[PDB]
Amino acid sequence: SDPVRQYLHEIGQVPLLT
Amino acid sequence: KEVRKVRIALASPEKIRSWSYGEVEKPETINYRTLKPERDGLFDERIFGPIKDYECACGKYKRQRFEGKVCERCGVEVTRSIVRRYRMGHIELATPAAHIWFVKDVPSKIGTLLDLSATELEQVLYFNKYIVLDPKGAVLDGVPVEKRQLLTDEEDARMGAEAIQELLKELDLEKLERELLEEMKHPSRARRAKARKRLEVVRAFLDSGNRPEWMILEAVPVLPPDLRPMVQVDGGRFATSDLNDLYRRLINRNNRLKKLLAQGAPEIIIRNEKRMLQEAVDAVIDNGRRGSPVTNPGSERPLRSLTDILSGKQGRFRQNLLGKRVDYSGRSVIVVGPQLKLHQCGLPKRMALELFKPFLLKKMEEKAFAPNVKAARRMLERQRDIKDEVWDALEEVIHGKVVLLNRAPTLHRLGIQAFQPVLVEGQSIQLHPLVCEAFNADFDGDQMAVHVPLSSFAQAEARIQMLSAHNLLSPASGEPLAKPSRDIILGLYYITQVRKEKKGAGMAFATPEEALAAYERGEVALNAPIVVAGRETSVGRLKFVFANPDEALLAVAHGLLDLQDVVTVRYLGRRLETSPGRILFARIVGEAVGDEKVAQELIQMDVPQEKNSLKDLVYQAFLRLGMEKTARLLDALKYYGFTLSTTSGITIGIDDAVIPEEKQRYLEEADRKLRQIEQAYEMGFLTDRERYDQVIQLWTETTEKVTQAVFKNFEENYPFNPLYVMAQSGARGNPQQIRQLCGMRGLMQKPSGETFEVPVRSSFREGLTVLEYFISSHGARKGGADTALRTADSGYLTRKLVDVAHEIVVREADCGTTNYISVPLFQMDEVTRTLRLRKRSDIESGLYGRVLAREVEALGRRLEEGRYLSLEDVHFLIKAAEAGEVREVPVRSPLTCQTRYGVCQKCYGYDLSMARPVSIGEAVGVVAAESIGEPGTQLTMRTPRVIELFEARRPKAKAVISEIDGVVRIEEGEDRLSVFVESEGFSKEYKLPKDARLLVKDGDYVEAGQPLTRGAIDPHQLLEAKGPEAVERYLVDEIQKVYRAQGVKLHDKHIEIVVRQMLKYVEVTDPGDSRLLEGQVLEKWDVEALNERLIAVPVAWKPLLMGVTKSALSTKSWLSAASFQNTTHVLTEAAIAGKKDELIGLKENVILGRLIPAGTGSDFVRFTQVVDQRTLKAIEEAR
Amino acid sequence: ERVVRDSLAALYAEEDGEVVKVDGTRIAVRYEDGRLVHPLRRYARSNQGTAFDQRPRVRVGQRVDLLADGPASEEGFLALGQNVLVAIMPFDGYNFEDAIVISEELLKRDFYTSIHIERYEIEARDTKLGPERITRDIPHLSEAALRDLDEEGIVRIGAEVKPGDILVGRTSFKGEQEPSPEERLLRSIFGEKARDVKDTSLRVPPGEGGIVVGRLRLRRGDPGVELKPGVREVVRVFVAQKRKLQVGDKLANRHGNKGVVAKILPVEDMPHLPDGTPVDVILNPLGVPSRMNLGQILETHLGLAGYFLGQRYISPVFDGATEPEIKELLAEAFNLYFGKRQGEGFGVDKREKEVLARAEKLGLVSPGKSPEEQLKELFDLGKVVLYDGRTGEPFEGPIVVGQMFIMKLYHMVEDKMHARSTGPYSLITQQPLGGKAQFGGQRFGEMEVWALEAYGAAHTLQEMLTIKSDDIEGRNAAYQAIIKGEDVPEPSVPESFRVLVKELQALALDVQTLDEKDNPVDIFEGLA
Amino acid sequence: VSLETPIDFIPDENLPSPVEAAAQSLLSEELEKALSKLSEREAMVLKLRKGLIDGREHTLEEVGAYFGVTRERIRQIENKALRKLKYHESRTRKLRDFLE
Amino acid sequence: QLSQFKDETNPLSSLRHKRRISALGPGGLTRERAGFDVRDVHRTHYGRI
Amino acid sequence: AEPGIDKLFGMVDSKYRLTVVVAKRAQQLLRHRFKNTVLEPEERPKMRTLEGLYDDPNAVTWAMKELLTGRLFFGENLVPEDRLQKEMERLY
DNA sequence: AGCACAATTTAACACTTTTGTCAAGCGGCC
DNA sequence: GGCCGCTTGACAAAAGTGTTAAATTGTGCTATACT
Ligand SMILES: [Mg+2]
Ligand SMILES: [Zn+2]
Ligand SMILES: [Zn+2]
Repeated sequence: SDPVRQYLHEIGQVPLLT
Repeated sequence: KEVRKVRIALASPEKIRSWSYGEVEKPETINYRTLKPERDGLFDERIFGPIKDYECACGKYKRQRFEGKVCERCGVEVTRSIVRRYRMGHIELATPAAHIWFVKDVPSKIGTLLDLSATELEQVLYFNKYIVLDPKGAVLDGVPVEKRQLLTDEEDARMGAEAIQELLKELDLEKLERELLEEMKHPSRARRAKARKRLEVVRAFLDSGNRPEWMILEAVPVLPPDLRPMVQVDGGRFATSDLNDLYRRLINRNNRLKKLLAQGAPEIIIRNEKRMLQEAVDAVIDNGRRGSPVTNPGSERPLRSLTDILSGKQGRFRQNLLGKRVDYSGRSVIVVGPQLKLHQCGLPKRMALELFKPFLLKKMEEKAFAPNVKAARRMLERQRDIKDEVWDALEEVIHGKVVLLNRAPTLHRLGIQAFQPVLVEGQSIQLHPLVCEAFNADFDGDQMAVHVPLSSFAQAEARIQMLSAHNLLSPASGEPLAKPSRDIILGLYYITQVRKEKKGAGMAFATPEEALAAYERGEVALNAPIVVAGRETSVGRLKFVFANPDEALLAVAHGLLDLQDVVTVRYLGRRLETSPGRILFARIVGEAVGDEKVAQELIQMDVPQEKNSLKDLVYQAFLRLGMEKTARLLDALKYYGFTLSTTSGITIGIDDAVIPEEKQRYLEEADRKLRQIEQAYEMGFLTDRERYDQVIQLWTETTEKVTQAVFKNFEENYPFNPLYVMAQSGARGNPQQIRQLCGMRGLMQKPSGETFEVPVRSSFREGLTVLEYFISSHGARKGGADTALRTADSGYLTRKLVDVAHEIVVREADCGTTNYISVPLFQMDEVTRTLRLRKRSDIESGLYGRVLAREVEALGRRLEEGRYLSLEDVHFLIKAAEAGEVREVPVRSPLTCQTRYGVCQKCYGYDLSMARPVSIGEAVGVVAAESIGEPGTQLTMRTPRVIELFEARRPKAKAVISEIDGVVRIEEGEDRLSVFVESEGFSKEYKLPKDARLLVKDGDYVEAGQPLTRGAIDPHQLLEAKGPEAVERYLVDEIQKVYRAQGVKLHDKHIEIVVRQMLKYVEVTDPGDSRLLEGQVLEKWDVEALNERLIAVPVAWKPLLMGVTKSALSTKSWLSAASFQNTTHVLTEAAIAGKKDELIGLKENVILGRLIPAGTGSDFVRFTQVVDQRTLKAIEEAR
Repeated sequence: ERVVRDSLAALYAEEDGEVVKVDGTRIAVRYEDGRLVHPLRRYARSNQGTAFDQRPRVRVGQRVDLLADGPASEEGFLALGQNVLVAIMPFDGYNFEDAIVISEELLKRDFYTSIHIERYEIEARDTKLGPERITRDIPHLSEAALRDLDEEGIVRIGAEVKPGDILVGRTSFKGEQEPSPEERLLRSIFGEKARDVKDTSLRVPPGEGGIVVGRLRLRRGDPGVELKPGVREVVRVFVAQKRKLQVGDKLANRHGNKGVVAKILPVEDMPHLPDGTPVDVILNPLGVPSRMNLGQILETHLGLAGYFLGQRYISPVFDGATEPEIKELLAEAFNLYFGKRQGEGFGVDKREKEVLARAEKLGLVSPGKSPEEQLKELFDLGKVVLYDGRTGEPFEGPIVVGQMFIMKLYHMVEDKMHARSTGPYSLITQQPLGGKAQFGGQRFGEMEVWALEAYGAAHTLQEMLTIKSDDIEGRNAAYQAIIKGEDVPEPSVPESFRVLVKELQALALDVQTLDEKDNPVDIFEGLA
Repeated sequence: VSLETPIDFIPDENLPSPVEAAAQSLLSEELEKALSKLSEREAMVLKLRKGLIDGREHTLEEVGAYFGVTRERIRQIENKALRKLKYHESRTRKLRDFLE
Repeated sequence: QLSQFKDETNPLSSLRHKRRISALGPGGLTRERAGFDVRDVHRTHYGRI
Repeated sequence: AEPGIDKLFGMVDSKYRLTVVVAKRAQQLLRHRFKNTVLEPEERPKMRTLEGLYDDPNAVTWAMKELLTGRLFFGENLVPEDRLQKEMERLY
């Protein structure tokens, strides 16, 4: 429930690299 | 100069750099590998970095400095902060922040247009679109709409909380409009509510500067405090403080951001690393929503961040206001003993050496004793046990110098008082018995905070008003207090209970027959009539009104008159029949004050007993005495009041309460009726339920009969023998307490709610069946958890009472008010449509010394208007009430006066204490709280109704009432047993369920519509469909019912002066020049905007209705409010706008440090009084 | 019977017997199985400052199976408080409401006495700047009161010490205050020089008039002591003190009737029984008898009964011991009591005859035979005439007398009292709290201030926040004034208010001292 | 470093002591009075020598230049102060200002 | 909490702890004075044990 | 109570105005100059302890008796509050 | 879990010099 | 002629400048494992 989730949803929304 | 008003509100970010200037930055290290103090960062002494060798330049002079290394003549050694304020800067420069903005949609939503999501952008998780370039999807916008990706769909643009600062001037230039085009939204209903709140918030920025600097860009904490050094003692060590660590999560975050931003830092990384910064802000402000424990991820104690501690709940606001820390007092145990009845006290003979040491030292300086004051500080420390000469000089200091004794807990004005310290022996601090009745507590090791006033201007200000021999005789409430408490009553009651021992009924030819013969056997000195009198002919006490009845007290001393009132003829002032026993009483009060002339016409004789009437004697005496003499009485009734019981003795033997020999068979008939209702079951008659309550009522009645039989058995025979009645009649006993012992009381009810089957075989003398006590305990449980639960909610409600009425003080002189209130002389009874005498107990204390609204004509002389109708006039109206001349005695109540900032002069008839009109300075605002500050403990919170009406909270079932007065209209159906009310107009539909559906007819103004038997619909509807007519009175009548149920002494305007506060606020409609159509202006203050402007603009209003807690959140000042349960929204609304605090207010002065506007510091008592005759004569020419 | 063994307050006896006890402080052994010496707790120590002891009861040999009592017990019988002859009656008012009366008889025999212990601890910190060490040559403290009962530092064991004395005079090089200007004079004037350690000692707390039982040096260098890091020499002394019995304290038997000792009149006065034995304790009603009715008096009637008849009846809850049971007992007790008198050389007293004239009409005693029987029935449900040693004439009326039970609660008076002046102080909090000499404290309840202002008290009310407490820079004004001369105290300068303005200044809020002129905008805080 | 302030946690204080300040000026006033029985060519000497006038701890060297005479006799007055002043202490209680 | 300082005032005091029993502690039946609705939770009960 | 306290209320229109006068006088009745009391003859308030008869160090009591001799005066009079020092100056 | 290099920086301690204090000698006054 | 006071010389004790020795940061960077 912490604000870390907000960033956890923005950090795990964009793919890495091939 | 002199302190006066106070200013606050927000402060632009530029103003923040003013008080703090600079000196900040660097980490928050509280120490180093070495040199625990300095750290050159956190709490670094301003310009102190090991050896700055500077900063001392700013200082003009005073002393030297600059010592190179170590430290110079700086503050670090002395004057370091000096407890003074020292702002830092915390630097800061990130995107933005937030000053908590409270939780009432302040600084946002109101000034903007977004709710339940205004934080989504303020916390860097959205995008407050604030630009116009023509969108595409669905036209452009001007608010939040780009929830991620959207703002990049076109790739100005603001996705962070920084936009809050951008909407500064953007809202400032539109501010004038936000007050015009916004208010442009006329009625239309519904939305006309937001326009009101939006205008109130923008009305602040409308003037007196105040910019939307809500978007903090640099915080400024405090360093001087938090820093507790090593604390050994007992069995512990180490130490520290807060405000520092919890603060480290702010600066460091700001720096790390300055390191990340400077270097390569993509959006995503900053958006989250920034939102934590503002989170730190709220973290330093108040920990909520989520919280921030220690030792993560482990959960423990919540970090203290202003919330509940400092500026918040009990932590630095509740403890600093009143519960501070006296630096001149002490505590001890309690004791009792004939001291002198008032004018004196106990106080130890050892500790007193410290309390009165100061002046005592100066005394010895000139009394040879101590050579100097310093030496006098080293002769009484090592407990050398002086006990020589010093104990004497101590008396001179403790001569006419009173001391303030306090009782914890405190309740009502009768919780302090003052006496004169009379050092006795040991350490135990004793006091006068009577005084206990004011503190409510049994001597069992209790303590009493012994405060001591220093300044001489405080001594006279005390002993002249706080002396127990003054403000204790006739307290507030309604009835006296100084009256002879328990014990004393039994010391005079044991001699007036008739001596009739039943001798028969003989006869003598004028005392020549049954005078000597009966003196041998049968027929003593009881009944028997002869010629006219009786056996009174035996010991004719001659004497006269010269030196008291000699033969009387003389014969009693010897083996003659058995005393204890044995019927005897005296001479006093006339040939009476009063026994030498009563003669003593009249003789005690005689020499006490002066001549029996007063006590003779006062003290009764027909019904002596000295029962619960001792409160009427002393009370009636005040009218012909006045402290000086009154005090003498409580002193005369003391010595004898205890000696008589001492040199007599009355024990409570197990047999003392003789068991009713005529009771046994009573239970037989009651039990013989058991089978009667039992066999009815085997025959199939009367439901099991009917049987239940059928047997209950049975024992509910027989109990009263048994009690009657007992009380009777203890009335006739066995007069003085039974002590259980000697105190029950009037001394220190309860009637229902008798039916318990010798009785049998067992009609106990189940723990939940259902009177048990078979009662309890009480009769203590015979041990219970081991089941009776376990069964009776179920009810003896609520009788303890309720009283102890009077500190859970009820105890935290009295505060609300003291807060409301606060600035109410009796001042000015004759205001002049037309409208008056007519107190009802007769009330109705819901049971039967018929008025009663109101039991008199309500009319008396309800008209005790008031202000006759108008001339009162009632058989004989007239009661001139504005006449102080004392107790006499009261009885004159009550006894003349039965005649049929008066129904509504005219009077002036505090509810009628155009003054909200002040009480009223001569309107608050009598100062219910000194038996005279109120004095200018009497803060009735606090006294009003002292009135209700007592019944609290004597209630039943386990259900609560007194507070229900205060907050104007809708009662149970709502108790629907007829909002209008139509006609009958009573239709019934199946489940719609609803009743309506109308007349040639519109008809309302009252969905009356299924309960108190009475008939009634011929319309009804409000009444109750029938279902509302008690606790009529919340006052909200009353005033809504009536006005300040029934509201102000309905309370004074209903609220008292909860007090009358327990027979309270208080009443009068004490409760009628607190209502004016909840009904002194009005709304706005079509105002004159004054902004805000909605508004919430106060009474008087609003009358001013219509008084001076009346000489021109119409400024109509409507009598609004607010609760008891609401009369605090929004007041003319701010220092008050908070406390209750909202010390967050208060300081908010309080800030922003100018909201300048008033000046006339008890707290305002106590807190700020000013002098009390009441008491002897009132604006009506600040003149000169020094003139030793020649002084005025000299200045006469010197001028 | 089990509260003494289950609680393990006392000891036990294993297998056979044959004690041959040597007693003292170490009970011998028993010829049952082996030789095991039973060492007493040696007064041990309490967590409430009481310290319990266990005295034995044997010699030569015996078994059954009690063996040495415990704290408050006697022969396997739980004895908490103490039972003493009492008498219900009012006396001048020394028992109003629900107070208690006590005689000097109890003190003469130290009937009511207890013991209170307290453990001290003085750690010698090492602030690096200057390590602390315990020595017997404290600077400036050069006196006899030291070398006499101190020496080598810690106080000698078994040395009676009073409050305001040294116990653990530790020396600290901690130099917080360098030499003062004009102070350097009074330092050179005398025969002494300067200093660099200061007095800084323990100093007995505000209440301790007893003796030491033993000390304990627990310094570092010993791996068998888990102490705080950086700490050296953890002195720990135990100070004892006899309690005796002054004034006050709570009695409260085993029914609810609780009170407080008012005044202890020395023998002389007090109701003198018609055969000596002056009433030791007087228990006047009021408080619980009539109001919160109870059953304690049922003990008094059976108290003196067991005194004369010489027995200690046992009354089990909800079983036996009833009103009629007292009748049979009272009979034997009477004839035994009056028996001595009637055979001592007298019988029935005038002052003991008039009292009957009371009960007679009072309906108490039935009229009939000589005073002999009237005094008998009066004893069954009551007591003898009884007199008054102070006044001179007997208390006209049937008064009850008998032994019940007078206990004593932990709450006393000595350790429940406090007094101070300007001595107390608690920097940062801006209020009297703490102190290395006096731990004084006093609170002014919120419900108290409102009452104080209710009166005309405006200067007294403000005073509570004027000089004392609040105004730190003002606390001097008064205390410095009176000591020098009269003069009227300062106008008042709140201290916490400055902290409130500061704490509230943490945010935008700007608490400005807006003057009555408005435009000037007064501000009092610039270091004056 | 402690749990900051668990459960105004720990009191303890001893810096701006009220009595210390009240006795500070007192002990000072006592000296102002105890110096009334002294001469300028002695009191002032002690003033400048034992740094009292303000804070300057000037020595006999600096006290001798402005005081006409040189070292010694201005030093024989210093001792004269230790004695002539001490001789006014053994007969007048005042040795209770050290423990402060 | 529960681990209160063993009242060693007297034998009976130490024994009353092992039988004292309570409802306050780590559970949700704590909170003195108030606590939602505990008025009829502390009252007597049909338990002669 | 106080010797003739009730008589003090009768004069003053308020119970609070009385207190002020009591102290206001005591401020310039013992502290200012112990020789400013109108009561000097045999009416001079005095104490009688084990030693002898002396004047009580407390002046608050003198005011109550001093404001009963019919002398003195109270109320709004003489605006110059700095003139009190002039009158007191003549009294050394 | 961490070692080094370097580099650089921080911290403190010791020297030779100077300053202060005490004793001795000389001069002046009685 | 003697005594007292003042001034100067000698001795002892404690500072400003120099000198060197011990610690932190960065960075480097290392380094190893997994994808
Ligand atoms: Mg109590
Ligand atoms: Zn410096
Ligand atoms: Zn009015």
